[PDB]
Amino acid sequence: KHLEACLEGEVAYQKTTTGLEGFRLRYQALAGLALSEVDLTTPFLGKTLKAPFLIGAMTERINLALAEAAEALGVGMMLGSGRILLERPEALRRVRKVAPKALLIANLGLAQLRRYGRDDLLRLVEMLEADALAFHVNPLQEAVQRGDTDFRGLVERLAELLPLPFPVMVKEVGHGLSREAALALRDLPLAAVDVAGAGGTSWARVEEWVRFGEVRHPELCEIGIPTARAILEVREVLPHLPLVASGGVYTGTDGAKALALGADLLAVARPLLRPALEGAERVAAWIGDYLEELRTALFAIGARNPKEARGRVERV
Amino acid sequence: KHLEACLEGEVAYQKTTTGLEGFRLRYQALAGLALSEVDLTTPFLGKTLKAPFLIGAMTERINLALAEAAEALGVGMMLGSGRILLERPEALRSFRVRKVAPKALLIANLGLAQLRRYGRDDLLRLVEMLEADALAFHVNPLQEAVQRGDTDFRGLVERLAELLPLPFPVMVKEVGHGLSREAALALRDLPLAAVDVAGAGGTSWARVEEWVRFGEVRHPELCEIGIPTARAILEVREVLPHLPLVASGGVYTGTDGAKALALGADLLAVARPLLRPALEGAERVAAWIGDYLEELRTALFAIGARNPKEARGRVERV
Amino acid sequence: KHLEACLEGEVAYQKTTTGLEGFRLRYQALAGLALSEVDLTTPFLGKTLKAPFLIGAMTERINLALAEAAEALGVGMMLGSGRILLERPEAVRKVAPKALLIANLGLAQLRRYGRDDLLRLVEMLEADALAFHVNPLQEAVQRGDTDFRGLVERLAELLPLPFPVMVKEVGHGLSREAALALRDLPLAAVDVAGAGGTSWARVEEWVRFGEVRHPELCEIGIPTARAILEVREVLPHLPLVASGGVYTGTDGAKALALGADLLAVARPLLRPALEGAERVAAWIGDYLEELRTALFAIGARNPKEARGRVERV
Amino acid sequence: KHLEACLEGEVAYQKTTTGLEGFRLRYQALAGLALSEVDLTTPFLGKTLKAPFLIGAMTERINLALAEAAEALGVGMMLGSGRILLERPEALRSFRVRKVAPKALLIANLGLAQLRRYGRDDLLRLVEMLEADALAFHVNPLQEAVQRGDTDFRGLVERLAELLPLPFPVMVKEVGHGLSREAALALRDLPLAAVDVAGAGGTSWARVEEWVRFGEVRHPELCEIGIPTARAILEVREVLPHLPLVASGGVYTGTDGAKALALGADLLAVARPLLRPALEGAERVAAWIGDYLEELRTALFAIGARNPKEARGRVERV
Ligand SMILES: Cc1cc2nc3c(=O)[nH]c(=O)nc-3n(C[C@H](O)[C@H](O)[C@H](O)COP(=O)(O)O)c2cc1C
Ligand SMILES: Cc1cc2nc3c(=O)[nH]c(=O)nc-3n(C[C@H](O)[C@H](O)[C@H](O)COP(=O)(O)O)c2cc1C
Ligand SMILES: Cc1cc2nc3c(=O)[nH]c(=O)nc-3n(C[C@H](O)[C@H](O)[C@H](O)COP(=O)(O)O)c2cc1C
Ligand SMILES: Cc1cc2nc3c(=O)[nH]c(=O)nc-3n(C[C@H](O)[C@H](O)[C@H](O)COP(=O)(O)O)c2cc1C
Repeated sequence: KHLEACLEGEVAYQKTTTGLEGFRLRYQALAGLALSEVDLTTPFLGKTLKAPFLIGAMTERINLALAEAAEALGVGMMLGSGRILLERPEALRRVRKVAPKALLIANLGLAQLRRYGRDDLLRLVEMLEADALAFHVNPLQEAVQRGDTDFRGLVERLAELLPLPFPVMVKEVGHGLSREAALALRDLPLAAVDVAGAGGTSWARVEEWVRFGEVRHPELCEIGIPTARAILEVREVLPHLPLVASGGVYTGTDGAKALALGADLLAVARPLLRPALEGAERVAAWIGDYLEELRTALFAIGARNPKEARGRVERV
Repeated sequence: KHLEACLEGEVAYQKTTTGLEGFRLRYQALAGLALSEVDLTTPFLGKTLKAPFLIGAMTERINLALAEAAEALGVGMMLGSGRILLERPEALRSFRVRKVAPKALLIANLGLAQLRRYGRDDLLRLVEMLEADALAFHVNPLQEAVQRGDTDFRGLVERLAELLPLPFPVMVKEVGHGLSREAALALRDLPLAAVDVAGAGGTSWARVEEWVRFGEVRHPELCEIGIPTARAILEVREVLPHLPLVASGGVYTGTDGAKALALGADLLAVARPLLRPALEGAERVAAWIGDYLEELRTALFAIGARNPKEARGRVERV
Repeated sequence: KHLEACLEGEVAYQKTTTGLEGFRLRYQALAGLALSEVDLTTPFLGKTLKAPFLIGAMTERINLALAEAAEALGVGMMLGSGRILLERPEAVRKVAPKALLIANLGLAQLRRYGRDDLLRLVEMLEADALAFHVNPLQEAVQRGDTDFRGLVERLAELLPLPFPVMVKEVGHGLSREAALALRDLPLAAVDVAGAGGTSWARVEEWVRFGEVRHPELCEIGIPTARAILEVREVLPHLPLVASGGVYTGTDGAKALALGADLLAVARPLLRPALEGAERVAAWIGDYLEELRTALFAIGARNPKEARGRVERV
Repeated sequence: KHLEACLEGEVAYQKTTTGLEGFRLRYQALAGLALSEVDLTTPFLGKTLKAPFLIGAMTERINLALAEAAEALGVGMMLGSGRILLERPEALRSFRVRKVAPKALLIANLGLAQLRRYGRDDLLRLVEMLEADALAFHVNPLQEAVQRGDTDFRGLVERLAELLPLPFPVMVKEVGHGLSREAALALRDLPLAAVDVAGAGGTSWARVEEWVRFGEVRHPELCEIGIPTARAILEVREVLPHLPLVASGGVYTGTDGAKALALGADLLAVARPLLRPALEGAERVAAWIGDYLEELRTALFAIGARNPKEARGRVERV
């Protein structure tokens, strides 16, 4: 569906980048620490993850694979647009069968707050038996896919539905959250921001690859906040909220770089998707590769753990 | 034979860019607005437009194609130069245009330098001949000198200044070698309605010119001389904090539109890219303008700007 | 192996670069001096060389060729790791009587080694100094012993030794903070061995996979030019070797220009080592005359005199 | 000779550049001046050139081409190294060049190294043997090294220092690896008439030297040591505010000519590229040259400058 674009099309950004190639890892030959004691263990949205990683949201055989990998690996998982479920409740025909203990994030999209209402959300979130809810905010994509294009007053509605019984994050989808995105999110009691930055998959470009099987407006589709900038920007404003770096953060090294710009967890999506198509055990491989690298990067930089990486980079 | 060249010759600047690509549109995911409510409507030169846009000067089936789209669309049109017009008034049967474009925005074209030859009266005769809403003198030394033109530009600002405020409103433009902060300085009193900065990055009139005079570009470098558009807008805006600014010079996509507006332009203007379109005629033109205009709207919306004045500021250095 | 990785595989850094190419030999046309008068002679680690230069650690037909060239041209040599030698004690100073042989251990071996073995290693081999190489990133990638806990402090006590000792990376470079860690220790030198040349992490991947599976990880490093710079703000006077793809004399000279007392090349010295001793010197002598000329062209009478003579391109 | 190195080698810098691509000409649409009044006339080393050009020092039938072109065109010219002449007593006669070029400004050159073995009195001799107008000593350590030629620049500048104010004017020039700021400081006291900063970015004498020895460049990187031209003009100017500077070395196009001019040069010089016209001879060298000046003029006209000196500062860092 979109599935065909992510899999088949040149949907990756063609000119913007995460910006992380702009930073270089401060390498610490004499840090006198031991691979050994670089500890990926990171708590998130109230479950203790085994490394600071979320399989990032994608859109029913695919999820099952990720879901098992998530379990096997003590990573976390966001869970496509539950958009359908909010008036098709037995399209829950759903992932906790293969993933009891894993951290599930249900994900929704701020816009849906305009049809649905608190209950609908408590009901979604338990429908999926998730641990938290991601609202995805996504104007460009939406604009581009000639889709529901009204983000007007979304934040107030979020604002007032607030401190919901489960954790809530706002994320973007890869055209990224700005400084001012964040000033808006500023005291909504959210549990997490996913900055979902520019650099990897462009939803814009995706959307158009569906409309025209090619990208008519290469350039619009590059609109966005390159992940590194977004981390930097968002953190500067929310010192305390846990930041998810996602958006073209496709290698664990890049991951560390991300961590070092002050982020907290990493998330991947499009790259995870093909593996997703040959089952967990494979996905599982991909992810644990990323963390094996990550660990190593963190070790190279003298960080004993993902939080200890803030600062450990300089402008290439 | 510039027409044959704009179409056949690689007359776009080869090494200079509008430098619009130095600039990141400051995308706002929680800008909190309805795309539905982003409003391109711009009042320009005493009329009112659907977009902040003008098709820009060319030089006359093409002319008709363009003026159609301009009427169809709620956008503006710089007529190509009526030098010939002034010269051969009978020949006056091209800018019929007004016929395919009754209420549209026609801007009359001339070239600051013709003012060595024409006067208040010749100007109005041009404006009426043409029946069009304003007059834009394009200044262009480097295009000139290359043309092996005439290429005396002394006193032109003041010759113009003194035949100031006319009947119709009046704008100064370049041909996309662009206007520097000092051009703008020179224009600081001249009661102009607009200034279009027409910077480098797009079609290099010098490069054109030579591709005519040789069918190749002999002095490549000479022909990248210019103030790149993003820079010119920037520049011309500090001098002229308010007077409307057109921004043209390979501002060939809606998104660069936005960047350009972001950096301080009030309107944008495409020319050469319209040319080929104005072969397959009027229809195809608007598909091109229309598309741009939509691209601009989304961008503007992605940037979190309700309408075009609202992007002043929404951009930053790559 | 590691060997034919360095030979067959593109193990050179693919993205990170030494940074030397971002520095301009401050040239000086009216420097006013004589090329004959430019003097490569440098005293290093209690001996004296005809050049500020070392052949670098490699991994006993090649060692022979190299060490030969070290005796002919009158330059340093760093022996490949004598880990094995410690291990299987019954297993080359005779090809190079009075040359500067620097013995190579590996900072992490102090995990199982102590002074005596250090001493024994220096002796069996016949050597003026001990250079301990540190390299976690290389290690971690070659899934290894990779406990680097307490290394410096261990060295620091086990130090003030009966010879010159030097610390040394392997091509991922030493940072301002590494130097810091080594600040207090009575070291004779540090060779900063920076990124931009051979990536020891690209080597170990090419060994595990014949490809570099994790490109990015393996570019992690401190580029040579900067390591010189950083190491040097910290260690204002200690001798410094600048190695890590300082593969031409002109770079030699910038390296020396940024803060280096001397230079050291390796991977590119290895193909010449295959064919043998002659060629090794044909290559170094050549480098050495490139360096003298450049040293000359920036108006530096001798290598001490190039500190200064460079700028951000 | 060396000849088809400069004819057939890749002897052009491969990586360092002139620097002039760093600079952007601040194009002035409304400078309001007239091609017409941009005047190349620039006096130099005593005689008045018709433009700020010197045909660069090169190396005997080639010399007659340039020399003539020189006259026709009003430009200066370095004769190549009086080398042989002053101790292979030889010719008036040969290379020449004054029979085919009477009025033209002829700079004769020599190379600070011969000061080692030529006496003040050998120099006056050379100069009139040649019937030249001034003397340029080229200083050229790096070339010299690469070439395994005479390598001893020890105390050449006091040698120049003591035998100074000579009857003809006298410039120090390098050859394309450029003079530094500190080069300049050494020249600061000598009563020179000019410097030719001769910078990196055009023809690399090391790569030349090397292409002789080896038919290829064995040490690319050496051969690139050098002060790029633009940096040399900035740097040398900063220290001899008053001396006429020749920007040469890579300044292969009037546009870059202007760029140099505006980085604070006064004169401009070309060699390597002049060399092959020098082979099809004097009339199409003229072509070359006059074209470069026809471009100089245009860019100067773009820039708002009425003459070469007025270009100073009329550039910005792109
Ligand atoms: C098939 C597929 C489906 C996706 N569906 C969603 C979605 O429903 N909501 C969302 O926010 N992001 C979706 N994404 C993208 C990621 O969640 C995320 O926005 C990311 O930042 C883009 O990919 P990358 O970060 O791994 O480069 C999808 C991606 C793919 C490949
Ligand atoms: C065929 C053609 C004819 C043109 N004629 C004129 C003209 O008569 N007067 C003028 O001021 N500009 C003329 N222009 C150029 C535009 O107004 C403007 O300089 C522009 O920035 C060049 O193309 P761009 O805007 O898409 O790069 C012409 C352009 C073309 C392509
Ligand atoms: C074949 C080979 C073998 C090596 N063996 C060792 C070794 O045993 N111990 C060590 O510390 N370094 C060893 N090195 C590291 C070099 O000293 C190192 O690559 C240098 O500081 C920078 O690399 P460059 O030669 O690319 O300048 C070896 C290198 C090569 C190429
Ligand atoms: C064929 C040729 C011969 C040359 N001969 C001399 C020479 O005898 N003496 C000298 O000082 N420079 C000589 N030059 C160099 C130029 O005079 C000058 O310094 C210049 O900067 C190098 O070429 P370019 O500037 O035109 O790139 C020669 C150049 C060429 C191309």
